[PDB]
Amino acid sequence: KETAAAKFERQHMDSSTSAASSSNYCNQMMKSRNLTKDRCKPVNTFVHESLADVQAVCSQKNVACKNGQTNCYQSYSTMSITDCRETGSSKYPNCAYKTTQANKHIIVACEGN
Amino acid sequence: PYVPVHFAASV
Repeated sequence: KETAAAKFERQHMDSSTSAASSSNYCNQMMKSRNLTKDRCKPVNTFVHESLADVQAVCSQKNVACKNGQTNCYQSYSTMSITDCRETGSSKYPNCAYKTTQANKHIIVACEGN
Repeated sequence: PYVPVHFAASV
């Protein structure tokens, strides 16, 4: 019930697709991942890489986090990601999100979990 | 082990 590690997996992992397929991807995913349950989560990123590859970022480039903490890591390589963002025409419970597909280096915070 | 707990950024 929810460990920090399982929570990251639920909110950001989507290894079953190489990339967002349509404009409706964020709407279906935000929902099935239970991100629109209580409210509408405003912003969320989905990574389309294997779990192992995403876990491997924690052994990659050490960088400072936006808060000053230094447990952040940047992937050496670019990864397939999908940015999900609430539109201005979104309202609980009719959550609407704009899907933006991209290939970027991801930055994650890691914990010896 | 040492695993991702938060998605900070992209690029």
